[PDB]
Amino acid sequence: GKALVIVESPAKAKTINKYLGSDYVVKSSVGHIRDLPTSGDERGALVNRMGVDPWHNWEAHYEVLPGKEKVVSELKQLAEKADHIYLATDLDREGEAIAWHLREVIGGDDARYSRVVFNEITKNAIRQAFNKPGELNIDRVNAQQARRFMDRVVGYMVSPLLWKKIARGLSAGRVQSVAVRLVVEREREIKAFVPEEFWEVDASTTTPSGEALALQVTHQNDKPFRPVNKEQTQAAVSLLEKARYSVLEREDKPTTSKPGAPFITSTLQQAASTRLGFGVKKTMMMAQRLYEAGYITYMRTDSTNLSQDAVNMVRGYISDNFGKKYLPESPNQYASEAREAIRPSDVNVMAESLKDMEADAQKLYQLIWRQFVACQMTPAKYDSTTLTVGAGDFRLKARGRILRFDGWTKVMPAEDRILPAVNKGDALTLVELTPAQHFTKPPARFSEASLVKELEKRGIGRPSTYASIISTIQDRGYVRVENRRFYAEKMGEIVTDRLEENFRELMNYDFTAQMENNLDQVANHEAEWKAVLDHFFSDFTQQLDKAEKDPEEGGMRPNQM
DNA sequence: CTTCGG
Ligand SMILES: Cc1cn([C@H]2C[C@H](O)[C@@H](COP(=O)(O)O)O2)c(=O)[nH]c1=O
Repeated sequence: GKALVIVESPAKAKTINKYLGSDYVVKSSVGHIRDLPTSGDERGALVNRMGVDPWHNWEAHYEVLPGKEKVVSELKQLAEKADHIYLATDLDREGEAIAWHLREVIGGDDARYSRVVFNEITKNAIRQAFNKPGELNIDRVNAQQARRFMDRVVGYMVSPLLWKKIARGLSAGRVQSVAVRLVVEREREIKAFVPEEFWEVDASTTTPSGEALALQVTHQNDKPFRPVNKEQTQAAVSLLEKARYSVLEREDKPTTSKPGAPFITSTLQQAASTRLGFGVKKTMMMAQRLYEAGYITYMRTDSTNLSQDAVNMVRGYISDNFGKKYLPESPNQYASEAREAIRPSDVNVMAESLKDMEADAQKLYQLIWRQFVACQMTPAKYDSTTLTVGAGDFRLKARGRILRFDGWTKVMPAEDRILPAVNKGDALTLVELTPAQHFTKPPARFSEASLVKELEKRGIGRPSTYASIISTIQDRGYVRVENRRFYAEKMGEIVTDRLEENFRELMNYDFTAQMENNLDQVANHEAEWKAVLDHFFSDFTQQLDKAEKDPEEGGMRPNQM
């Protein structure tokens, strides 16, 4: 009697079947099978639409997804002819919930099911995973459901208020709204910024040997040099033109540069954006394909941990392919659960050898591979130099450095300012002085890169949710991406102001981050899901009830006049 | 009309 192994996608089914013997039949569910209604007397109508009942202790009406009836039948029919069912969904909470939905729709004794967990699809990982199969974790499922229901309530109860008060078709979302707020705030900072004039002066000189030495003026009378207009710069240039220049100090020190940690979801998104020009969506879609194909570890992670076997494999690669000088004494540890960073499943698999992956996916694999190999290599070593020069009442500086050992940079694609030899007390001959006018700059616009970064920093959102927050926002008319930077739209500003005014708690960054903590508490049996939802709902209805009132009574302002 | 996840 064979066993039934169920996964989310045909691609994952294919890969996992490579490592499962004849006693297993693998089948995919082709994505989610059940969720809240697709949605296509007033309270009753609302509950019907939501698919959840906040007033009746969160009773839910899960419905099989449009067009999934046939796979459910295929699955039930296959479930019959099996002696055990292994739920092999992805390792995160959403994956736990999908496994749960499968178990619920298929039915049977819970003892007929096992939940297997792995962070990559390789022979050895599948072996370990099936050698020690666990049970469905209901706390993690409930944490998912809690998130799901909260999101649903906000969306379906706040949005209709927006239709009445501002405009039809608008949306609000527990997360989407807070993300928009960040962009709107940045927009207003930029619009309010008043740039200030400041000047710099550089000096080109020659050493006693005749070599060029470029210096920057740093101090005048022992105070930082920063003239604010042309008059002041010219007065300074006048003095600098006549001064005698000499080297006050030469400071030589060895410096190093360290490789970064291996990627996690947020840093991968950032590096793929800045280095490859890939949008967050593209990146996550390709990462998922690489993972389901068995080439990298799971792509939703916030851990920088590396298994002992993974570290062994990469140190072996470094020793064989770069040499002893590139291998640290002991492995580099980057951590702080059984989770791991985003890394190649097999270090001897090169991006060029990837089967059935487009060029851009190979480029992402390369990005991941290089980061993983580099993170276990030695630091690059430099000989840095700082020269301090005196000229009458002025102080000037020049900094340089020469690479002495490439270390981890050897694995990066194949250039430092070098300073001439001079000794303390040497006279320098002035050749030219170049003043330059500059102005202060407003805060930088959010890039798709910096935004993810900001959400992480504030504890808002998670690896499973940093994804495609940046699509509707744009569809929706709230913010738009232009020339690789975000711009708030007026409707974004209009909605944000209204939400901040009447849904202060919901829009508050710290409260939003706290909710992620609350959900983790549920996942870890430190809180109960319906109680957590009860508290959320009590606070939410307080805001909503008030928001619905006339503005004269403190309700949300209409979008008009 | 709408949520987050796809
Ligand atoms: C979809 C989903 C996944 N995850 C991911 C991150 C972790 O790898 C894992 C959660 O582990 P945990 O349930 O023990 O906290 O699932 C969340 O934390 N929250 C979610 O809502």
